[PDB]
Amino acid sequence: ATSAKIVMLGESGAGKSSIALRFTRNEFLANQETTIGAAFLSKTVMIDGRALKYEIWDTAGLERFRSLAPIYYRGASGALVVYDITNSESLKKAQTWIKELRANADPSLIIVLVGNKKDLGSLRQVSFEDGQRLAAEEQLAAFYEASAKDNNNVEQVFLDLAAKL
Ligand SMILES: Nc1nc2c(ncn2[C@@H]2O[C@H](COP(=O)(O)OP(=O)(O)O)[C@@H](O)[C@H]2O)c(=O)[nH]1
Ligand SMILES: [Mg+2]
Repeated sequence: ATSAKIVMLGESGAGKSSIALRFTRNEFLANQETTIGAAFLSKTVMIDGRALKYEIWDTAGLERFRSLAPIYYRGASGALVVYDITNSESLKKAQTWIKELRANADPSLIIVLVGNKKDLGSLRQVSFEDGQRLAAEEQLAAFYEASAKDNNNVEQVFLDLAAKL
């Protein structure tokens, strides 16, 4: 297996931990304390060419302080910037995380935007096009809407990354 460090980013409550845990363990946990999610998760996948070990880094709740350590970002091949489609403020802050990620990691980083909790259709505050516009303005690698809870569109986010690595 060749390894790629992939970092989760985005506002508290967006679903970072739940996306990482859905992809790696095919589980979903409700109302978990922000500081208790595993900081480091992994899954090895057979892509075209090769076995790829995703080394997924999660925040351990430290984004509550609105900053993350240089070290978190350093050596990432990829980044998932997660917002909550039910929370317009979370999409505004996604753009802040994209600028921090660009300040701290390689210019070659693959950056993906993910609008999570699409299962909460009644509470939606931002449109698909809101997220697509941000991905266009910031020239990101990809944009998806997903549900960590229903396991809708999570696997695809990570497999599409492989390609670009
Ligand atoms: N309905 C729904 N709730 C979600 C989804 N993903 C996460 N959640 C919930 O949203 C809250 C925050 O999730 P968490 O993964 O801890 O977010 P983080 O702070 O970004 O790591 C938790 O209560 C989760 O159970 C989802 O896709 N849909
Ligand atoms: Mg978390």
